[PDB]
Amino acid sequence: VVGGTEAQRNSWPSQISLQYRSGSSWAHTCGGTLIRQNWVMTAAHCVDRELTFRVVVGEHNLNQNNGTEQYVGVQKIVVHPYWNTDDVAAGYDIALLRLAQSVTLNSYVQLGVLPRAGTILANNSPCYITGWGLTRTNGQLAQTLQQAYLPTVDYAICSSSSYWGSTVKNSMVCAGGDGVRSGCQGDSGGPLHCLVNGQYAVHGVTSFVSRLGCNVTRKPTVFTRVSAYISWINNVIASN
Amino acid sequence: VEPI
Ligand SMILES: [Ca+2]
Repeated sequence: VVGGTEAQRNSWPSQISLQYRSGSSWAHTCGGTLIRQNWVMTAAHCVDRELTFRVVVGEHNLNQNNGTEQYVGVQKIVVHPYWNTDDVAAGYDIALLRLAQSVTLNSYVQLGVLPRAGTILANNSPCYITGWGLTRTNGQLAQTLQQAYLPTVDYAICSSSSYWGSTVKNSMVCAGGDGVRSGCQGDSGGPLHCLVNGQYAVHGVTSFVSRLGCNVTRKPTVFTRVSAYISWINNVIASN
Repeated sequence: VEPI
């Protein structure tokens, strides 16, 4: 997250870190949202590689013991069947991970609230992206979880010529684009939390930014629109 | 488009 602030430890308890095994260690690669005690929602592109993945819940600082983390392997990966790695702009950038064990809920570990199917947010709706992604374009991952306030940019504006044009689809949510704040590599798969009727819900799964840079004016961060996939999500969890 |  570029132009973020450090999140308080208990603000976003559904945020997870998706990590891959690298030598004798683990490396953060993406975020995700815990949606059941044994299921995580993340981006399909995060799990394109044939890697060993683990999920960490109750994480705050990737480089220090927080005394709250739970570590669990990924037992099964279900990518949306229409996802195509060669075409992020087509959409369908979503995947569900079934965890090898069910994690224990507490003030640091909670399920993310998903919007009802079909919900669209009004333009300029208040949302926060969270994650450990790069803090600058071509920078480095954050140590501590960051949040940035990124109001939505509705489909009409986002798909206009000055913004993303036809690269953005109505199955996506755009947010930010101010040139200062944005998601960045390593935030992919994580949540966009939006305040609606007094309660934050996870409306987006971070998907992409401009090839030009993370914080680019009129290139808001783009997220898979969660509310476009509610049936798909329920279907997978029920059959797995 | 850049996957992040
Ligand atoms: Ca830690």
